[PDB]
Amino acid sequence: NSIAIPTNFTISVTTEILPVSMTKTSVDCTMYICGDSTECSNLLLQYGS
Amino acid sequence: NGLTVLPPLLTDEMIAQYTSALLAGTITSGWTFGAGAALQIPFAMQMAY
Amino acid sequence: QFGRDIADTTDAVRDPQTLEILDITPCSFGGVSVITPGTNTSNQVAVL
Ligand SMILES: *[C@@H]1O[C@H](CO)[C@@H](O)[C@H](O)[C@H]1NC(C)=O
Ligand SMILES: *[C@@H]1O[C@H](CO)[C@@H](O)[C@H](O)[C@H]1NC(C)=O
Repeated sequence: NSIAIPTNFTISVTTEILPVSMTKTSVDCTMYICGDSTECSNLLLQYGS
Repeated sequence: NGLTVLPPLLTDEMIAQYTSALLAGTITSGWTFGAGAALQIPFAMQMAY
Repeated sequence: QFGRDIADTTDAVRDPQTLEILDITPCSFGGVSVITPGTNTSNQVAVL
């Protein structure tokens, strides 16, 4: 039969940081796998999609 | 090496024009601007609600 | 004599005759895009 009633309050501000997006990257597959080499572009062409 | 980073559709000066219109509605309208036409109400008299 | 890059691909060379230094910049300069309405709607397109 014993209760505890608050008598004075406290208004507090927190913070919360949330990621939303990330950098939009894009790689050029041919230019990376073998770039500036026409002798390799044909070889890569047959390797699939 | 063909690795490109594209820019976002929403610039960092347009984001600030949403999160300053999401912050002048809460102050002057409350929970109403997100549920229909915004209705003004004195700030004190909304904190008490 | 030879300058190799971070990816171990040569980029700076010493001329075998003039003993000078040259820099190599590969050039493909990619990244085209084709803004287009529906080909049904029209043919006009804009390159980016
Ligand atoms: C190499 O030969 C060319 C043509 O004979 C000449 O102009 C140049 O000075 C020579 N370089 C050296 C280092 O002998
Ligand atoms: C194609 O375009 C014509 C006229 O522009 C239109 O009547 C038709 O509904 C369109 N169909 C499709 C599948 O876009």
